[PDB]
Amino acid sequence: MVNVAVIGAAGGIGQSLSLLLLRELPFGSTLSLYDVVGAPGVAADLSHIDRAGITVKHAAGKLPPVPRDPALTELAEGVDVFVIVAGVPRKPGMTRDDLFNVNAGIVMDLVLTCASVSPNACFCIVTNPVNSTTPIAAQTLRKIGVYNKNKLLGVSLLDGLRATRFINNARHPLVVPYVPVVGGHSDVTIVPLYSQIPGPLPDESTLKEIRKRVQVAGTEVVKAKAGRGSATLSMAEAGARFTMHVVKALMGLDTPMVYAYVDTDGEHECPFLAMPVVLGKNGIERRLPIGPITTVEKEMLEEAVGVVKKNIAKGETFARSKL
Amino acid sequence: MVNVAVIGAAGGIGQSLSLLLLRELPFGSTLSLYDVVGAPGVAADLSHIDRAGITVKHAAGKLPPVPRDPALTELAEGVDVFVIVAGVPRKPGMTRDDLFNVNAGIVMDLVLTCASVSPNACFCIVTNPVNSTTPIAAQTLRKIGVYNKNKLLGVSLLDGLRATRFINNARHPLVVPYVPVVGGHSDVTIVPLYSQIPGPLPDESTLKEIRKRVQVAGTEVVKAKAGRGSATLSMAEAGARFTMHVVKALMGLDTPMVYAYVDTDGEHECPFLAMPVVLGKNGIERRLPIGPITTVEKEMLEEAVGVVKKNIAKGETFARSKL
Amino acid sequence: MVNVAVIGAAGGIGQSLSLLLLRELPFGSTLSLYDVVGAPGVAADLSHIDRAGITVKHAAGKLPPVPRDPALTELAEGVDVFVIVAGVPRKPGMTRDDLFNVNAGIVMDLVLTCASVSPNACFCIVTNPVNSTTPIAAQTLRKIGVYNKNKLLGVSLLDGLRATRFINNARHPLVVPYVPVVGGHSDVTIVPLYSQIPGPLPDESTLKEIRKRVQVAGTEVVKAKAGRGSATLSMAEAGARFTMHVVKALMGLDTPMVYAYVDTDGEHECPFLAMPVVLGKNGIERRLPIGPITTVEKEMLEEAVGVVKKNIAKGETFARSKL
Amino acid sequence: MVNVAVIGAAGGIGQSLSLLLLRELPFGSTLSLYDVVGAPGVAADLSHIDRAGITVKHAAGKLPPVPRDPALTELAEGVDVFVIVAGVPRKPGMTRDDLFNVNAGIVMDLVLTCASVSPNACFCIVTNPVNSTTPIAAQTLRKIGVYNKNKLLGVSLLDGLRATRFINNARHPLVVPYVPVVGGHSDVTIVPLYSQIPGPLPDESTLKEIRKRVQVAGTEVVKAKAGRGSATLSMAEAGARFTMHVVKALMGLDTPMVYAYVDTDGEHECPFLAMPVVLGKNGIERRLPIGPITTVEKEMLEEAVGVVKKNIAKGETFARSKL
Amino acid sequence: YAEAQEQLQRVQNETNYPFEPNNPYMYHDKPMEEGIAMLQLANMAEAALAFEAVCQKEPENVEAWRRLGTTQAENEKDCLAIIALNHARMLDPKDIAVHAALAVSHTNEHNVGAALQSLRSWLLSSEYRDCCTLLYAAVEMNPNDPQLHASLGVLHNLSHRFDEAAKNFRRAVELRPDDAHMWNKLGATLANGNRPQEALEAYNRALDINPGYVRVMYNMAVSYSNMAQYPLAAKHITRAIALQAGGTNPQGEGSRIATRGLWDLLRMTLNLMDR
Repeated sequence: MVNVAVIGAAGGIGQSLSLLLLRELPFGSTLSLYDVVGAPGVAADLSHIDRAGITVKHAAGKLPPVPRDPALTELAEGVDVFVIVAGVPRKPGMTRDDLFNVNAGIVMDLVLTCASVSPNACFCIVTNPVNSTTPIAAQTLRKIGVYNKNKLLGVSLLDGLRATRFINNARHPLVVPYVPVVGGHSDVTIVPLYSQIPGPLPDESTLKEIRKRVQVAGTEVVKAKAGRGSATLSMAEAGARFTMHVVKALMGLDTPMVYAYVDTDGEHECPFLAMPVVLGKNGIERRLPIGPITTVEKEMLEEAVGVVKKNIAKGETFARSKL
Repeated sequence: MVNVAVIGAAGGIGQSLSLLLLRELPFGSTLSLYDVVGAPGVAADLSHIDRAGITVKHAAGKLPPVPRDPALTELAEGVDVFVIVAGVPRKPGMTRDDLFNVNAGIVMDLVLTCASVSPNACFCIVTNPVNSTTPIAAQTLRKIGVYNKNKLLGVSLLDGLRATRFINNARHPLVVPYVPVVGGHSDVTIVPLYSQIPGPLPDESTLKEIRKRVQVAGTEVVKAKAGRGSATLSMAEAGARFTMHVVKALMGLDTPMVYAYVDTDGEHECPFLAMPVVLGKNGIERRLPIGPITTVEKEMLEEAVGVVKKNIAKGETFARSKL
Repeated sequence: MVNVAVIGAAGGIGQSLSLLLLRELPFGSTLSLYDVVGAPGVAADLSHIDRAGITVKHAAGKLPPVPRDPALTELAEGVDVFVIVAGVPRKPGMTRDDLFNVNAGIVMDLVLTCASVSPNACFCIVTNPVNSTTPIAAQTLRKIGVYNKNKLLGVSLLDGLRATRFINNARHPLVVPYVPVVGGHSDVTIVPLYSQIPGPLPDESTLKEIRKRVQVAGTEVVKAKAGRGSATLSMAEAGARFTMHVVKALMGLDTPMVYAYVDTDGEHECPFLAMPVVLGKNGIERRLPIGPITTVEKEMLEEAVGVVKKNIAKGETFARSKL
Repeated sequence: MVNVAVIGAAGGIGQSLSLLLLRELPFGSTLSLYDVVGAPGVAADLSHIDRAGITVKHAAGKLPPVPRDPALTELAEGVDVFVIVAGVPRKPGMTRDDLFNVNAGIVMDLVLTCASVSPNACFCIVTNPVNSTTPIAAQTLRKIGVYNKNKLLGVSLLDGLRATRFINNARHPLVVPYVPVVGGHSDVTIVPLYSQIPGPLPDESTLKEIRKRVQVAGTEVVKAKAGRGSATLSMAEAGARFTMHVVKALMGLDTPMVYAYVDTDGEHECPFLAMPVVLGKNGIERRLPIGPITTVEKEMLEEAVGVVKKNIAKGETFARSKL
Repeated sequence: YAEAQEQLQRVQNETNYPFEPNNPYMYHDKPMEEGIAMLQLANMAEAALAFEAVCQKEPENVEAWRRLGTTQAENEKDCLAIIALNHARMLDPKDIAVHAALAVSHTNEHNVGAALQSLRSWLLSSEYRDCCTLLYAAVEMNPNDPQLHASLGVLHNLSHRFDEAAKNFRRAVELRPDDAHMWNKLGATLANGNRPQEALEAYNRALDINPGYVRVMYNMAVSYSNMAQYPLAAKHITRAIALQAGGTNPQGEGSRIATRGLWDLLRMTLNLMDR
């Protein structure tokens, strides 16, 4: 039995994520939708589906988002997995780094409210930036006195999905399940490991072009959308797949191997990285080493650590200003 | 290999339907997308999930709607299944009489340009006024000269998904896969045949209450949404599933029995009704009799057929009016 | 976590059953094997198939078969589901008395030995003389003193398979997943129900011919194989599916409704009969009534009731001879 | 569409493989059975299964074998895939010199009879001496004047299944789907490739033990069964999976990557080796290179190459003394 | 010809055995004496033609039928046989030679089947279990019997028992070391059993009884092709083709579908030689 809950299931991501997640949850499961506005409508949409063994429960929580919303405290009484999705549109007439300042407080107070009563629950972060909000969530958890490095995962499966599709188009009719991607989840902080999969790889120039194409990925969709919104039909897929993996590992029906932005715990010079791990009945079980690395790929995974160090420092110096 | 095309895949229901469709199509497909506004943005957002073996095509919109759009014709090449989902939100603003004039005129333009390039293709109509839009589509097809009676269907599954969910919630340990619902799709044109399912059916008062609930449940979503929108997610799975059946009946790997708003060639005096059929490679193969009906449901069936008579009469009155 | 143990997995029936079972069991399960001869060879051969989580364990008995074999009591610790397959082929006739007697003795010994260790288990008898072997198992369980009427399920599904196959062959292209069958499992003791399925049933004389064929199809197989052997591949399919149903009912992943030879408490006059039931987390949870039938089926039901009365009367008639 | 013919489906590697293929074959595809004895007894057994859309055809033969049996000449019309599984078992008997001759006397006839009526048909060899018997089939095809190197494969997936079962037990924090295997099908010929899998490996002192146990595998099963048979249950599973792969590739619903035992076609000398290839609509499409090789595996590869050269020579000249 | 006209389809209406053209032997005066004399002092190719010529006159010539089948076995032609020997057996079922020579012809085509019945008929004048049982019969009685002692090897060869077949031949070989036939059997078992080099010498000596036993030198070619020296096989099969037939204006070839067998070997040889 599980009680997976989606926090912020009324935006452009929660609506599709809930629909994808409902159709694949096992028998005798439970959903829990929450948002400041629009929660009853989404609860009414999903209550008219013939799936047997799924129970839908919802709660909405006042306008002027109050600090610590009494409604959210009630919908936290047995939840086993928390999916943090509640963010904010970028106001496409606005740009720059004026997104970090506003989403950080939302992440802090939502995480604090959820974890104040259900400490033994995995937390998945979907809001951007992930590598700057995951240390914020870690600081928030450490503030209240309860923490567990195993049950704290940051979703980064989108880059792996994007890289897997890009190489299958250049090696038809030969396909591969997945492609290893490490580093971070922002611009130049990601590095694909194309030299760890079976099959004869193409020449160097095409590989470099593909590597660069994966890096500049979050901006082509915006350009194709004419400055009206960001990609939301693939983030929902990635989040649903990651949540399914976590739930299956928790129930005991699988022991998958994933790539998640997690704490290295002294296995690397950086305090947070996208190392490959294996899940289990208690979250992360082992932290596999990265392995052999091509010479040309060494400089990329030396600029990535440099930039992610600054990102983590900026994200972690924000906690001292608040609290 | 098949070619599924979605017309109007940019609204609230078009995106979810496309996302659900590009997860179950058989290996080898040419899923297409088209809308006047928002086509390229949604096009370059699904072409990032790997799903090896599927090619995504799309067209571009134009100025404020122009009849017989040149871009639609180009995408209207060899295609087996056409899904018509474009339209206008139904319940927001009420105006039941006015809204028909808003939606019908769209269909009258969509079918004409979509056809005449792919005459031998199915038409799964999804627009909300199902009762009075299939006759319009039939009248439009008659004018061109191709009216294959076995290749024109009106989706209706939704009112069974509701009946199945409601019944299984009472009789608890017992679960029935599907429940027959006949009549139409309007408020009073829907009657469920609860006497054709196996099990200890409940009392007559509870049965009457459940029958009333399925005839009014389409307004609960609007009342919970404060009239801003309507049911989007629940209707996004009723169609995307039903269309799949057609493919599994057209590609030659299944022969299922479905309920659809079909043309009654003979049988009842009513030209159109929701009666069980058997799909096949060429379309409709066998049209089973309705079957035994208890005494109580006979009056409901008579009232439903009386109302759908006037509904069809109105349907074949705007088509005659044209301008 | 399940520990399905099969007894007698070395003959014609059981070698295929183990192979079919060890390709669908849930992750983390555990299989078991036991037979007088060939069990080590079956275990050492089935352990070379890649299936993570599934573990294979086996034990072998002594050639001079001793009642209450020590090697079996070691395999009876922490077992959930016991399925009995052991038997002595068919022989080229030789009258049914001796074959029935030896089968009854084997069933008595195996059931006593298995139930003397783990009481709160489930027994899923498969031996061919079901109508008389099932009451034997019930009487032995009562003699032990841990009898529970909700955990004893004589497998009766091959009749449903045959009836569905015949209906699908004679009513193309209509497909019905299952067809209710009542009575016992022998010659005339079977009574299929053809009036409780959706569809225009073909005729009356042809329907009676189909009834006769489904009644006497057992002898057809043994006549096709000259005069040696029995139906092995077909009978191995009806056991694996039933075992899967029971396992997924116990594990909480489903609550299916099936037809099985049960220990009806009240309702029908027969002490033992095959009527529809629903399997919960603790075996049978609710017993459904037979439902309305036709008079022509009513006469067959009365004759089947008489034959069932005779069979079980004799079954506890000779079982008391041990005391 | 798609017709599969199992030749010799009356043994232990027969009926079981047929049963496995029955419940996994795509809808709308037939299945053919042939054997000199017991074929009607299997046809009358597999026709009582509720699977829809599958039809069974069978043929028998005179107990004294006769070249070019008339029944095969008629049953082999319209067949798309042939599974040559007949022949004497892997019984120890006398040394390998006589078993190879006995099976060569059988394959020569059962290929000559089948290839005369249906030339364009895939062939799957699952017999004995698969290093010696594949060149015999190639020579038999070359005689009649029709031979396509892209439609002749040797089913050597059992070694891969065994290899990806021992590394998942000693190294069991992780699970991997498959491991590369090269060489052939013999004792000192199979070469596992453990240097092309994700994750760290144990010390070299254990890897050599794993490789030796992979090579010497069937002898332990033979010893466990004394002398009354061999391993058949674990070999029918690999054949069914390979046949399903070939069927899916032929239909067009997959382009999988399989290793098999196929012609090298002037790429690595020793023109019959087990190297990875990719299937397709018209059989083999691309032959991939072996890949990087550890310096400890080159010696094993060269010894295997020499042994396979000798075996190829011995098998490509099986003639007769006439007398 | 005047009246010598057809007679070919006339004798063919029941006996499907083709007679082929270019058989001038048939009308010199009486070809029987030259046909029978050709065996001792010449080859065994035109002897079959003379036997056919003397046989076509009337179907009551038991000697012609019992000798034509035996002659059409040496020159690799084991497809024109079988039917002729069956027709000869129809004329007389108590004959000893036709039954004995009919088993060597049903084992080359791997017919099994009627071979056991023919062996049983020869001796009296599960199928395998019954046949082997009655076969034992004179397990010792008439030990010095050449034919009975040699029949054991033929019984073993149809059950892949090349181990004891050679063993009983070894006693049968030395009992009557005059006829080449018994010696050829001695070779075959050896070849058909990972033992090539131990029989080739016999293949040479056998040739001194009658230089022409196409079967022995064909087996030589097979054995050496299986024993390295992949060429040589060609430089024996080429002369095999020549000595097989064609010395009398291709003998009036006609169909010659069976001859294919030989020609086939050439290919499998050339190919393995990359040619």
